Amino acid sequence: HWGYGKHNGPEHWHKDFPIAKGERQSPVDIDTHTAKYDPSLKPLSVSYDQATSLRILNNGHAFNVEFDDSQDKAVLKGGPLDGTYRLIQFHFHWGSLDGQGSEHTVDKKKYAAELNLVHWNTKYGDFGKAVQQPDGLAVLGIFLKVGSAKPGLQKVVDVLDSIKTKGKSADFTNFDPRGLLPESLDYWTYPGSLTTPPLLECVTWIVLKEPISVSSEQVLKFRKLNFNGEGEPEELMVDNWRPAQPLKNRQIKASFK
Ligand SMILES: [Zn+2]
Repeated sequence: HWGYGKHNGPEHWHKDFPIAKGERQSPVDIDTHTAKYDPSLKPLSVSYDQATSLRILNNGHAFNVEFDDSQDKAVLKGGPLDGTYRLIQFHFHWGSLDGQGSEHTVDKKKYAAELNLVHWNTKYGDFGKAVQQPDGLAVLGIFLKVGSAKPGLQKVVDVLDSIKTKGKSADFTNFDPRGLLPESLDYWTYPGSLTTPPLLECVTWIVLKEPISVSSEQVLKFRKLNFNGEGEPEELMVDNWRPAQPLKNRQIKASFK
């Protein structure tokens, strides 16, 4: 089974998932100087006031906070998107040290972590069908840098002890994802893919320009999770990020100049 270790890491994925070498793989490095400001890009529309979180789960490679997506409760639209996208879950990628952890990079600069809010296009009926379409998913990428604590992230940090190992989950209701958004919604957008197998090229990436700050103590808590299941040898869950992939035939657009 794939992972992030020396023998089953990103460089090995192509053997079981040939699309790892495809034309629109993520993440990528965002070169702020060659990104084209596109005046036709609309402002993002994030509607999370009716969001219903259900639970948090350690899936062996990250932890996902899942939401009820049976109705248009938490949606994303506008920006470079056509149609409505429902939020299904959010997760993070982090490093063993503060100088690494993000998947996307800005001018080769790596951040301590990266938050991804995953949404699927309602036109397709369910998440499973959406991943098979070129415009099936819309993922919001938000960078985390170490500085002052992020109040809204604390409820997530405090629950991590109960989902230490792979397979564990915990009820996680009434969490408001609006507390994780930076103040500005300026962004870069490009056509890409899922960053973990099956690596399907069904994602319209929306990476926010402005990072959020989290405390050293907060990021430290992420590093206490385990890739392993209970009772097995302990492998700390750190560096669960895939390196930048070649841009190829793609243009990165910016909503700001
Ligand atoms: Zn991710």
